[PDB]
Amino acid sequence: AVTLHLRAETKPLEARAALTPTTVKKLIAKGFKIYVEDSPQSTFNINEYRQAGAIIVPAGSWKTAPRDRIIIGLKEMPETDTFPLVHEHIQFAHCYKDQAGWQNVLMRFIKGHGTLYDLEFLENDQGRRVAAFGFYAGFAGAALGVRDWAFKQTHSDDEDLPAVSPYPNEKALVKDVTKDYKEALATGARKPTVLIIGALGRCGSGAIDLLHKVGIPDANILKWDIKETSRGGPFDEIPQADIFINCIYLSKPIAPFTNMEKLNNPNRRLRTVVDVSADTTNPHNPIPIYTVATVFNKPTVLVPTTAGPKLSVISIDHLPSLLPREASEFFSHDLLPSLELLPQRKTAPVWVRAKKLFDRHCARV
Ligand SMILES: [Cl-]
Repeated sequence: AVTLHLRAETKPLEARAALTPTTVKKLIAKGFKIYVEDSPQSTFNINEYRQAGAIIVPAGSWKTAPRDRIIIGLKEMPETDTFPLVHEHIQFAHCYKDQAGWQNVLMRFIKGHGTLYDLEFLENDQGRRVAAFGFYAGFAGAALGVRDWAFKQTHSDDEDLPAVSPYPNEKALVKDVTKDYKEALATGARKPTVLIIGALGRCGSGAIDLLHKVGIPDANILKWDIKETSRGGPFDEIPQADIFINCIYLSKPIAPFTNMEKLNNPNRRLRTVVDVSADTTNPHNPIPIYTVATVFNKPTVLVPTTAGPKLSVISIDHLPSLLPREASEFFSHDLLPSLELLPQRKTAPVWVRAKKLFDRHCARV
């Protein structure tokens, strides 16, 4: 009783998809019609979707598609786009936390009589999120953090970690990170110590999984969460570690985790910071040592220390897209039960809750 239309992503280098060929096949089995746009960015090719029974359509064709098709994507639509949104949309819209230009995003849905079901806010009957990317954010963050630390062992300070492509599968990711790590150890480098803030969550678990798989001793991983951070910063353990991975989004006017003063020290060991939570619009950033959101084509940015060894930050805001196939498979799978409830969305609590939130926020405009 439902037509879904998989929108081609346009955010630069975003390789994930909201529906995978496997989830498309499962949906067609439950009676759905599924259109899939031919996406040059997607880690999945159109042959895979055709074999799943998708009808292949051109990139950007959603914007003239019949009003009854549910348009599904992951990330935001072009900043340059300004036309009424007439469809029911399933997407991350990032317009419910007073983000810059949120009113203009909503005034497209309002003008067109469209609906937004925001992926970020889809919840079960116990208030738990139905599908989220945190594990693969941590996993990809750790992968880049280890390659950065490694690079600093094997290369001069006048070179930076090169552009990276998303890995086509986990085996590829692990092969790459492992090779760099083993080459770093072959320079005589001490095996790194890795401090994780938010170790117990999805992101933390992801980071920990990567670090084990690439052969970093677990005795070398300092696992911090609420128990430890509640003490209040700045923490000496951060500059003392080789690598620091943050999984916690915090914006309270509290003491920072570290700062430039603590980092400016010839005795600092810290080489690499991965802020998985990084958001350059954060008014009270607990890691105030960067102003840039780095990207896959330029994944690290120098921390402008005045003492100590070269320090870099990784602040990519779409880390799961470094392992787009696995990240999309797990996310789409977790989302599937709710997706299967779409025929009866006027009564299904998951979708009802989400429609009311859109209503609640449209009233705020
Ligand atoms: Cl193929």
